[PDB]
Amino acid sequence: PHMSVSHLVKPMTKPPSTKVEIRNKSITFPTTEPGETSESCLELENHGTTDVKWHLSSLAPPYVKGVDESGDVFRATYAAFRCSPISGLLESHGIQKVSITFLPRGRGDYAQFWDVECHPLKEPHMKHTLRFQLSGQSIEAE
Ligand SMILES: [Cl-]
Repeated sequence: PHMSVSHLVKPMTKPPSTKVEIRNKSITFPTTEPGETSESCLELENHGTTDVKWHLSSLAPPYVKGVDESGDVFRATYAAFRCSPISGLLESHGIQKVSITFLPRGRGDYAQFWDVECHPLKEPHMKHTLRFQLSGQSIEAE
């Protein structure tokens, strides 16, 4: 019987280029009328000491269920969600609000995956990715 002298291997460390945070990876808009808009926001926060270049992009078009009685999920042919701004430079210790709108065109339950891509301005190779998801349903008022 003896004390262990072993350790878990640790081949990688998270560098300072990963110090950019979003607080919620999911927003669910309230139930929104077709053709009306609903509004929410997320924030990017740069906890590092460098200026960070960032850009948001959707990973695929919105996917929508409950459009008809088929039991199929469809892809929307339009941008049901919009983010503003979609790119920028975020200074050290800065917080950027991203305003997000949901503008359905018809009954359905909508969602979409997005990511934020960022890196320190001076080190474009030191990339960091943040996933978020958007969702909301559209029901007509009776
Ligand atoms: Cl997807």
